[PDB]
Amino acid sequence: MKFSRDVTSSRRKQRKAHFGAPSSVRRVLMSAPLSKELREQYKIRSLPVRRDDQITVIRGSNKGREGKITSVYRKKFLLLIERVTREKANGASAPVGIDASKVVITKLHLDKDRKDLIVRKGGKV
Amino acid sequence: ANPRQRNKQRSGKPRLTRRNANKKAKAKIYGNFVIQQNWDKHATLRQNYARLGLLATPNYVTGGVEKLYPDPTLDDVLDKEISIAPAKTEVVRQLEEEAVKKAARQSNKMLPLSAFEHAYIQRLINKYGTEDFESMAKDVKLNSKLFNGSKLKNLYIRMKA
Amino acid sequence: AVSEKAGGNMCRSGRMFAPTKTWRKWHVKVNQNEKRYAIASAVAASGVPSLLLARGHRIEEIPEVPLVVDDAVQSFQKTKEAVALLKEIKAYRDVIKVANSRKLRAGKGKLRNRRHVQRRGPLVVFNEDTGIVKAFRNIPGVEIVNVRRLNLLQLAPGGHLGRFVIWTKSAFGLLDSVFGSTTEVAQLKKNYFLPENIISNADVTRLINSDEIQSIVKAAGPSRVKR
Amino acid sequence: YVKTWFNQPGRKLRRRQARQTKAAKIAPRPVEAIRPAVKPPTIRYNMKVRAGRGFTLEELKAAGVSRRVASTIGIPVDHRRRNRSEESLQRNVERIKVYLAHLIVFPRKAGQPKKG
RNA sequence: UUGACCUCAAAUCAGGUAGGACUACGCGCUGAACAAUAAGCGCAGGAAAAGAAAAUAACCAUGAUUCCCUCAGUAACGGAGUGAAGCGGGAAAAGCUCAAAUUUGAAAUCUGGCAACAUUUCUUUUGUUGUCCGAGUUGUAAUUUCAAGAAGCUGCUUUGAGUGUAGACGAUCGGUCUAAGUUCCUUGGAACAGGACGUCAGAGAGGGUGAGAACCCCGUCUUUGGUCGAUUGGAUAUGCCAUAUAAAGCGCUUUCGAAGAGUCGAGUUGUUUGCAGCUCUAAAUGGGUGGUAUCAUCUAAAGCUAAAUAUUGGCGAGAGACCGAUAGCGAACAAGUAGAGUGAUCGAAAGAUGAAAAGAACUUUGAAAAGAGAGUUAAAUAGUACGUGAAAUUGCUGAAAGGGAAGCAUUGGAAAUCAGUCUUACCUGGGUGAGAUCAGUAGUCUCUCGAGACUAUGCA
RNA sequence: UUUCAAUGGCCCGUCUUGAAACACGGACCAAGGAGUCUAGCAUCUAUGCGAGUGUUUGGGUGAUGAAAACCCAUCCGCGAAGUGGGAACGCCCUUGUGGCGUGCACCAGAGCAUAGCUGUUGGGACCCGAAAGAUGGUGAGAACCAUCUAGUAGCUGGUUCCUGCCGAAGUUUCCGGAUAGCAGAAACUCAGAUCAGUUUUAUGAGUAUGUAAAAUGAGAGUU
RNA sequence: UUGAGAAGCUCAGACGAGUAGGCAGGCGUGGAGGUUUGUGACGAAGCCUUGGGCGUGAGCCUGGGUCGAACAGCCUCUAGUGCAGAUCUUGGUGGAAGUAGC
RNA sequence: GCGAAACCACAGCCUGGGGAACGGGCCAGG
RNA sequence: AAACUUUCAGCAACGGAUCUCUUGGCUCUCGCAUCGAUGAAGAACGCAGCGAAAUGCGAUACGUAAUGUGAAUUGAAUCAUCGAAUCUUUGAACGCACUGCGCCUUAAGGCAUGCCUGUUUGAGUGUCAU
Repeated sequence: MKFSRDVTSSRRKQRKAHFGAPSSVRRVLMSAPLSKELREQYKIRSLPVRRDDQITVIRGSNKGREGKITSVYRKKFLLLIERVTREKANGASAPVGIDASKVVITKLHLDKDRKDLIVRKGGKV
Repeated sequence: ANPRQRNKQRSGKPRLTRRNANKKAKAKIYGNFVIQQNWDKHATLRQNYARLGLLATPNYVTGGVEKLYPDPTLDDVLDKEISIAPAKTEVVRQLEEEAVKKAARQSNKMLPLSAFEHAYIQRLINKYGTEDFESMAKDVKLNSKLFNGSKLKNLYIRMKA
Repeated sequence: AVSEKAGGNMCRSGRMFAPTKTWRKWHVKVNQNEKRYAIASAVAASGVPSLLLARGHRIEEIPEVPLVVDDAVQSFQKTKEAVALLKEIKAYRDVIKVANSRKLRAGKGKLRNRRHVQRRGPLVVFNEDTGIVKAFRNIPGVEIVNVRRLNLLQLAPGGHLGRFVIWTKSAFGLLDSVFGSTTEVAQLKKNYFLPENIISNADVTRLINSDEIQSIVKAAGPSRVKR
Repeated sequence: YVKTWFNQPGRKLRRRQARQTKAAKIAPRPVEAIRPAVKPPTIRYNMKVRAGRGFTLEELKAAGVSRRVASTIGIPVDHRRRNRSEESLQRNVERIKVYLAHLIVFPRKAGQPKKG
């Protein structure tokens, strides 16, 4: 149970906060769990998704499909993956969006900021 | 509902949220350091005062007190003297020991005479003796400031120390 | 209440008949002696295993009612210690019942911060909180209360007598100071005596079928008679 | 016009926090001043003893506390009240003296110029 | 002629300030109908107002104001109705500043300019020191406010409007720190469902995610706290300065002790005792108000003042036995909007495809709108006229009945259609094997000798 | 279920008046739509305590949800200071007798608090239906707008599920009512007793009428 | 003889119109506390139906169809709780009528 | 070609009677 | 018969009830104190994305700087924080009319009214001194 009176358990206010969040908040809202190997190597359970991240789909119809994150569509809380698409009537392949919580990160797109973030969350690089 | 509140709802600008809502929270103690060290941040102010051996009120209490466990002639008032009172707890002993040790340290209440005060009283003593202060004050030439006998006596006393 | 500016009760976008007001009577007084009578009567009902079963508690494997545990329980720090104790005295069947009973509320209640409903588990009663409250509070259905401030909303949930209560040794020993007796005043309630009953032996079959009474009654007629 | 009391529990808590906020500011000293013991002014209640406003100047003089330092140590002064009987004088002088017997007054720093 | 002073001026002189808006809650001046109300007008703040007795009382007396409870629906007014207050119980408590007496051995006082020196929520803010001018003797400081007090005398107790440094304790603001399944089987478009085996819980609040997720995600608990930014509170400790030849409290008196006027009050008119106009107009142990029907109490015509209290507005926050799109704000969306009126003003209707647009490519008819073949979807009985899709009403098809009170009720026929009711078991005999709750049987476990559960071995 | 045959069968709601009739309302369907909340007073019932009773103005307290629950210091409100006869005993074959009589009627406190019900008085007060009037504005005497204001209809219209049980009066008397009376609830006592839209016996008075005490039926009287 | 929801079981007799009015027992709706170790994507709720059943009735249970995410029984609490009418309110749709007419 | 509105409890052949219109709605007939 | 009329059923229309939903309302409670001549509230006109009958912004026109977060929108940002800059014409609205018409000084600086303190320049048959 929550005890702080600074956090609201109102469904009206929690839904309003999630569906009216700015893009800075939406960055943390779309986080994905790291794979077991990365979990024990980076000492981090989950990370926000970023472009060029190598992920595996865990749930849904596209379960098992691997690929890089081609674009993080924050306005819809969706991830776009390479070659994970759907055929249209005219033959053009329409990309399929997968929720960030339904994928697992198997390889991180490490940069200077991500390494500092890793050691910030108690993580050995 | 109000047009001002509708205006800020329709805006794309975030609200000026402030998070100050935490009841059951009791004010932290500043002021006395001994009290702060021995204070219990959970217990109420009555429970803390009683534990520290202090009085939260020198008067009656206007309700029932909490019971947690089942407990098992004008001459002789204006002239009597009460020899303080025992310190029940250790916290009160620290307060009492600190008070007396500071009073002893800041106890120099004797003022030494200055250059002018020394010369002023010296001229009066070397002419009108030592034990007669009334004649010293009644002098007009040497006692130009017209100090009375009490002030000249104090100038003498401060000169000695 | 509705807004005062809101709004004929039949016309669309009109004013409701007899608009609701805030100064309705929301709180209702009860004599303090009546509250104490109900709380005493609800503690007594918690000592009857049959009333516990009829209130939905799965106490069929509990070793004894009333169930009193040691005071080392008062200093449990981890929920693992709390669950292990509940499994040793076989009181975890009630917790399993509460966990399996979690459903979505039926109706508009779940639109109003009442999403889920479930059952009531054991009520742990303690003397002093040195860890017991935080070790048991995350267990579903378990409520923890101090023996000095017993709540009739917890001792008779729903108005139904016979809640399953686990006491610590210190809480049980202090029950005689909280309530007292019929002849000795309560120590923690000034001028309070336990209520007396208008019947001495409530087993009325014992009185009716006693040698004192059955030796003077006339010879009983038949049961359902022949036509 | 109806005055509701839905804020009755809220006012109880708000006043409790004011008591704790006051005690946080003044750590070791009581949150109330010592009040005298007086008699209500009517034949219906004159046998009761209740709390007064402050101690009279004749009460303070007898107990040894000057009116200029009485307020500094938490002793209220009532210039209006007077002692018409020797009983009221003795009842409240003893109240002051018992108060002074239980009082720890912490010393203050004083400026002592180097010269005379 | 010049100068001092006064008066009237002027200046795009320098430096300031006022207006307007919002008014839920303040306080005023008003003011109808029916209430000391609405409306009108004026003025504020985070509270306002009130406030340290020209107050009560008749007691063993109380002791500024405000608010709550009670007094009390009482006294009183006038039967109805209007309707207090003293006491009492609580919340909070804090007291003071002037006018009126010569600093007269010394205008001791203050604004401004200029020049330096600091200081900052701050290059934006605040001062300090020096000098000159001005204000001011038609009175600026110190001193005094009746609770007293002044002046002397007296021997006891006292003392910073200073500026640094360090640490601690607080408050505020912004970063940072965070436990555990997405394992197996089944259904499904999707697992967040069901079943199995687990895990974490100071975290089983809530929300998100393709269906009911503590363990997928954000969070939640720890946190009534660790760790860093920066701001500032009151203190503590310790330096450096301290204009003390000074300033206070308490003793004493062969010495003094000022106290608010077109105001109180009296008469007469209104409003409501108050207030106001008008005519007149005071006093010094006087004056006010009470109990006497002399006593008691107070000390007006000058001023300030936190807290307890109020709060439909504003800046935020948490809730709910509330409403659930004809409801709840007029407004869940475009909402004081579209629209209506010369204008004052008035003022709506209107929410939902799907998990994903995958929003129907392509072929074909038509001038087009569209249609038809197809195609997507788990579903198009979800195609944007989009969740579900009631009734009234309409069209087509099928069947039946027809000539006017009609529908309807009762009883059956015909036609159409529907419902459930089944023989199957029981008893008995033998044969064949089987096994235990049977052993002229051996062990274990849990309860209270024997009671359940099993494990071997034999099948009389 | 549709239809047929035989038999029967008017359109509801309101108002009216003797019931009517008549006049009102009703094109159809969906949704909405009318005795509510609160403050007093009285009654009854339940519950707690009981010469007492009432925690919630307030204080304490509540470590996890803290508007709850729990505890109560000083006040205060209200309150207070001869017979008959139920039941029981002992005798009498039983009736009946004898001793002992509560409550009440004839000749040693009972209250306070809460809840529910019912009635009633106020608040918009079951809903709806006529214009007031006043205040403040707009436009050009009059008009128009917005608030007081839920200012109103002695009345008009409407007022939402079922079954069961009881069941009137529809009028004497004074005079909008006090009544009475009719119909129920409660508190009783009472067959070793009474009651009656009834008939009698005979004589009293004038076949009728009345009388006290027989027949028939019913247990009755009450407050 | 088991027939003690003593609030149960059982035996007997009589009676049955009903306005105003009075008094009991029930049915249904929104929300709340408790409970059914309750129902639900292997299909909740709603809706449709000449399917079946239960109750004197208010009503309730169920088959099939449709549908797509929640919902109910019991004990208690609560109330903005039940419609055919109000020349009722809002919305939808009829006959008049393809008429009067342009 | 375009296109209303009022109105609408519901049906609708007459002679007699149904007492309160009875009538259109009942009864007896054509 | 057929038509029409009527009834029933199926399908198709019409309609938008019911159910379920809900970034909304309503109600209660809690903390806080902050508009303006340094130009407010309000109005108008522009800007760029747009669907505006919405939002943001002001010619530096979805804002620029700074502190961040760290890779999008659909040193990035239609992001957060926020102490620096900018903020059109109006409006208490202020040079006069209400965009014209002006004045003075150096396109810029300015140029409202009342009042308070001071400064400076004057006048007076004001009173006095020489």
